[PDB]
Amino acid sequence: AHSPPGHHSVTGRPSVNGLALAEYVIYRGEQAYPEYLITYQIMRPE
Amino acid sequence: GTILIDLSPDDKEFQSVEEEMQSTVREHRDGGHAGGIFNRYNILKIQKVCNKKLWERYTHRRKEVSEENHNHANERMLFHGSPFVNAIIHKGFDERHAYIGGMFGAGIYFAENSSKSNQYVYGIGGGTGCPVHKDRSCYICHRQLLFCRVTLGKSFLQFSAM
Ligand SMILES: C[C@@H]1CN(c2cc(F)c3c(c2)N(C)C(=O)C32CCN(c3nc4c(c(=O)[nH]3)CCCN4C)CC2)C[C@H](C)O1
Ligand SMILES: [Zn+2]
Repeated sequence: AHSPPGHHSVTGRPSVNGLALAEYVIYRGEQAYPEYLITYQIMRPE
Repeated sequence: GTILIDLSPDDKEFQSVEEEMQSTVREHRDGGHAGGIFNRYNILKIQKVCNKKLWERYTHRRKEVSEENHNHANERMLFHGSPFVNAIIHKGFDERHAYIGGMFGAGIYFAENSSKSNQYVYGIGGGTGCPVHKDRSCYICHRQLLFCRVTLGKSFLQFSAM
């Protein structure tokens, strides 16, 4: 798809969950660089 | 032409990236269905992704965007989880493989919450969980996220009921 006319990305901002941070959408692969590769496990809550 | 450079946990750059991972975990309204139940990660490895051609491709576009947006690339560092992380690091992002069913249009999605991106490491909605145990909340299997430099430029503000 294409970005909104005159825009380079979309900011998706939660308006219900106040603790949820934003999500972002770009429409050209050239606008992101995969800078860090993070290997991890989720941890079981104590 | 991608090279992965292991960062030492003693290195401030490792500790900085870990802190971004850990500090942006949140609770998810699916109760952990997609990404599992956790408050924190065990970070096993952080590698810098080095690829000259992909970097030049990014900085070239960053410059175009900057010039179209009062000299402001609006560059962020954002998470991205995907089953295709190994392809992304070698081939770069590719909008011909956008997320067709995303809430905000068919594009490439990134998150400020590391735990939101974690919901996609095993597939959409966690898919069927880790390949070995079929457990979306697997505490055993290793996961991988990307922490990406993302040019937003002029960003269309879409408010969502999430
Ligand atoms: C032919 C198909 C391919 N298929 C599949 C699976 C899949 F998991 C994806 C794709 C494809 N494609 C194109 C993708 O883009 C994603 C990966 C990343 N992804 C994402 N979405 C995020 C955030 C984030 O970090 N990563 C955070 C912000 C919020 N958000 C929505 C979206 C889903 C597997 C299936 C069995 O066969
Ligand atoms: Zn597993």
